[PDB]
Amino acid sequence: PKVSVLITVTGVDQPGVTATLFEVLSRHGVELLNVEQVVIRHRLTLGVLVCCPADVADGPALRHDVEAAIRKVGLDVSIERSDDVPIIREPSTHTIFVLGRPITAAAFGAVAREVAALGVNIDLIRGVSDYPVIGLELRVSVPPGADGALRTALNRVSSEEHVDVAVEDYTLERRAKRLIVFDVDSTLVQGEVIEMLAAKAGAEGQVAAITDAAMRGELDFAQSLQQRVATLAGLPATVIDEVAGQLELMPGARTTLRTLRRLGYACGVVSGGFRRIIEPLAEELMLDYVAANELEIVDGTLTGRVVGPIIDRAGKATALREFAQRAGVPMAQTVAVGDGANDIDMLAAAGLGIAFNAKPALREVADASLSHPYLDTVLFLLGVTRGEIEAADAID
Amino acid sequence: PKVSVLITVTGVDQPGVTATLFEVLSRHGVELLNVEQVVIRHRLTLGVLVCCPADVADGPALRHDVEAAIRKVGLDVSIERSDDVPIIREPSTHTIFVLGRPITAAAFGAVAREVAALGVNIDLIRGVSDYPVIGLELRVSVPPGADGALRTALNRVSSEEHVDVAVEDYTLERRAKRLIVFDVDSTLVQGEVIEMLAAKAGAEGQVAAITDAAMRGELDFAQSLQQRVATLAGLPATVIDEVAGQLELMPGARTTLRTLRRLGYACGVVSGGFRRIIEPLAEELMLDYVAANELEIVDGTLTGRVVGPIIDRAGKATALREFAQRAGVPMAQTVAVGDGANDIDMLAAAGLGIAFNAKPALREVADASLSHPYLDTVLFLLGVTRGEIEAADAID
Ligand SMILES: [Mg+2]
Ligand SMILES: [Mg+2]
Repeated sequence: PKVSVLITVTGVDQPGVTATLFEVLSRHGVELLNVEQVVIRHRLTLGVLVCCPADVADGPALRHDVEAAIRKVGLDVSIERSDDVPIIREPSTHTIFVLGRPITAAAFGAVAREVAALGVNIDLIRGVSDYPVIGLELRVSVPPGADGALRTALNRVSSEEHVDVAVEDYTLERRAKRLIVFDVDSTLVQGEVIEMLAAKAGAEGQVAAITDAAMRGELDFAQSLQQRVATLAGLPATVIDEVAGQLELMPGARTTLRTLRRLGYACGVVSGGFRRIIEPLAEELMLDYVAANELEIVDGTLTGRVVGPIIDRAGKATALREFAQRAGVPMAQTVAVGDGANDIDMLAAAGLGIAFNAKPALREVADASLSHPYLDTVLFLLGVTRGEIEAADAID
Repeated sequence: PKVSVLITVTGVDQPGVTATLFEVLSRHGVELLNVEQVVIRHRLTLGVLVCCPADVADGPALRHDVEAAIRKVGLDVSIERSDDVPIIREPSTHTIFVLGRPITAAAFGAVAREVAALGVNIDLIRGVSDYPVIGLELRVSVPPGADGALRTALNRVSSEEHVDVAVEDYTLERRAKRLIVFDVDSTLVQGEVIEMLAAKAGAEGQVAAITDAAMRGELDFAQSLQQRVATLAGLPATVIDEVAGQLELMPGARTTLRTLRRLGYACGVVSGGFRRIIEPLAEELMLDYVAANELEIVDGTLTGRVVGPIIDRAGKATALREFAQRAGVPMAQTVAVGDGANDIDMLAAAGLGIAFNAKPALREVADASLSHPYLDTVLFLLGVTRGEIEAADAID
């Protein structure tokens, strides 16, 4: 080891190639500086960087020994002086997730096009899921200052080509995500509980109308809440237990929460909804934190008011901050998932803010958006694969 | 998309290949099922699995369009019906770390040999460090029930070929490690504080002798502690502050702790040593938990006793369990790092037990061993790379 040599093996993968190459190398005076190997669709690449004595690199003995052993079995091999060559590759700066059902070639092509345009190198591509959505990951190296430009390009691509596209910082700190919060209505839970309550008063129509306006950001949250809850005035509080029982989880929600617990996540919900409905479900799903509003009840009857203070847009963010503090988790390591303008400050406050089948106003400011009715696609954005999830679930 | 096709591109890497391939594919009716791409030492492999109409896969139009575009620029491409082909690869079951200074080809060759013998498939190899030690990772798929056999083979290889070799479960749960404890003397800190104390009494020699015996497991811990501390009887308690100031961290310790905090680890020390020495240093290093013994002091003078109960071998384990409980971390997600037989139950109790420049008795039962005087090599065993550490440190 005075000078360095690079050995590169390619061809149709076969058993024992790796061991054969190094058993051959061991017969010379060779120390390893770096090894890289993968098989993709039965294509092997094995790159080995060694430093051997000056005496050895000058020698066709090493060359012949390697060339003969590799070519004999049917693969190809190259061998060259390195010296100027980098020993270990630098980490990727970002990772890009592409989800779709389907992901067209045109879509992915548009992603690649935008990436290359900004002088972004693609370091790796792999699949992260084949179900319930096709999911692909590109780890990339982005030129400094170009990432803002990159997110913009890819947002345009996402809207035009019908795929979800998320860009995330791939640094150590930023991917040690430890805490997550979900909005409840239309996020963790299907539908709007307040509409289910309003149905019992025969007011479902107007309340659905206002809820939709409020989640689009057209109405101030607090006022929209007071007005909608007013429509409940008179209902017996028994109605809370009924609606609570009719609640169905978002598809994939159980898988999501279960996988997140496996990963050691602190988990919570932040809702402008009602705690008597949310806390039963939260306890059962074994959550770590709840923040919700509260219905005023007099004589076992709903008054049509909520008990202040009212969790509003700023309030959600404040609750995440609070939760993160109780939990000892920096904001950069928090995740928030919501569907409404109700959620904008919570998503913004989060290290990673995820819009889930969301109104435009939320999508507009979210770190990432998800457009299929499967909450587990959240897991793909947290660096988890379908196979990993299924593997862990198989062991029970 | 009625049937599936596999497109595989190989050759010397060039800019815009990825985008070119998909721009070409977009002109046909093609949806993506899976994409995999890497460049190793300028060798590109791009494997793309698509489902195109039955009408299209029968067509030399797609074939010619792809073959022409790829071959024009100098790369090679194959195209074949798949159908029977798996869409996304399953996760690796284990990962193997190889550290050495140097790592000979013979060493690595022996690792590969043992791996292939047990019918273990190598899914990936990469470098994880080039400094202060050469570090390589092999993600592998191990046949069920063969892992015990694998750890044994590789332990033999490790001892015979002069490299550290660790086998770890590569499951979701088992690599979401969230809590770590260090032994202090000869682990986080250089040397044995008790010998530094004994030097002040002119007893360094005998105390060094007993400490060595005790860390090899030849002497019961509690008795070895009482006897050694007895030799301090009479020293003024001022001696505590002096020795404390002479304490030097193990090389790489600051990097280790700093990186672990970036990763959101709960961090602590469990020592049979003395809290008046350890707690000052622990506070400064901003640790989350300390367990230590305590020197008995009368009239500002050491009595030569310790204040019971005495943290012993079982005691260390008990402290880790306690810490894990305060922290809300399951034992499978805990890490312990020690050098002595003093540490055997703590290492055993830990999800990942790491022996650091350790006596044989500790190495014998450890999940993994490390033989170079660099504490940061712990980070490599936790799935961190040198480049990642340097990257995060560069941003300050
Ligand atoms: Mg909502
Ligand atoms: Mg020790």
